[PDB]
Parts: sequence; C-alpha cells; structure tokens
Amino acid sequence: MILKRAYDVTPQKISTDKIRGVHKRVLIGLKDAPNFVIRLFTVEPGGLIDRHSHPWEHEFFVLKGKLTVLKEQGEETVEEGFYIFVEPNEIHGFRNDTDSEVEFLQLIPKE
Amino acid sequence: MILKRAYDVTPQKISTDKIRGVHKRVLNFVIRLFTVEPGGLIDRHSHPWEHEFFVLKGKLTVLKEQGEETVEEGFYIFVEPNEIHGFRNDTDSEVEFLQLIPKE
Repeated sequence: MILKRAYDVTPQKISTDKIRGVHKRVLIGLKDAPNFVIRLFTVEPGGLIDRHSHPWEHEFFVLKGKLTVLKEQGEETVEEGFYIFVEPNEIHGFRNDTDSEVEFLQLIPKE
Repeated sequence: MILKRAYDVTPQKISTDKIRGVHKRVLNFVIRLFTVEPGGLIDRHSHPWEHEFFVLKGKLTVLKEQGEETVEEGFYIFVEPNEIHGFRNDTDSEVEFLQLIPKE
C-alpha cells in the first residue's frame, strides 16, 4: 500500500477567469495507478469556482467549513460532513461565503 | 445533483470474528464512512477490488502484509487489489475514515 499525508502534497494556487482564491492538491492524479482521481481543494474566504460542467461525473466530500454549492438554477450552502454527487454534464460551482478556509475532496471515478 | 449529510445515514454495526467495534455508513463506485471505536479492529483481510481511504478523525493503525503503520486524520491510503490489510484503533477516542471502492 501507499500511505501519505494530504497536506504534505504541494498545493497549486489557482487564479484564472473562472477560479479565484483556491488551492488544489492532487492526492491521486490522472497518471497514478488507482482508478479514482482524488483532489483536495482549499478555498479562501471569498474564493470562487464559477459554474461549469464536464461530461464526467464528480463526487465531493466537505471536510471543513461551510461550502456554498452553485447549481444550474440556484445554489445551496452545506457544511462539513456533506457529500455531493454531480451527474455528467451537470452545472456546478463553489463559493466560500465564510471568514474561514473551507476544504473539500473531489473524487472522480476513472472510466 | 445530490447533496446529503453523511452523518445522517444510520450506521450499521459490524460484528464478526474479524471485525469488532466498527460501524459503517454507505453514502459506478461505493463510498462508505467507517467509525472505529477505541480498541476496535478490522482484522487483516483482502478483496479483489482496490480500496482508497481518507482518514477523517483520529489516529488510525493500518495493518499491512508486512507490519503496521499508524496514520492520522488527513492521511490518504491506496490498497492494491487482493492486498491484505486491516485497521485497529489504539486510541481512546473514535476514529473515522472514508472508504472508496471503484467498480472498475
């Protein structure tokens, strides 16, 4: 087996036209042996992953804080301990409406 | 899209010769959230599917084909198909972890 500390993985700060205030850690990447992509996202206060979609299904698990989830036709705020399933091509995004860092896992089954 | 609180799933207690002090919530693929009581044990076993784990709470002792390793919340684990593994809680508080099993 492999056993590693998620927070030791190098964080990639992302700042683009549709993502701000976000760091990404690739725990299990596209090119690794396991059949699951696993990323840990840290969202700064006011950070935003704008609405978008991908033809693959995503799962998410909220590790710390309150995470606002953007949807095609609205939004909903959840907190640590929630899990989220996003179907293929389904619009989704994220926002941190709090004064604290919010953390969540992104899980992608490899096809 | 589905948005649900994992801890609202009612846990199933697991009591076998090789599993004690353990509760499981089920959240293609499967994702489960395990809670291990102090002194709880998931004895060494294997399955033909791979496993990934993410430790949510506490200090988790991982049983391997050669030896043991204690990790804590924030660690993640990959277990190859058919690799013997297990878990023990050597602490006095509850330990929690996610288990992911891909179908492929």
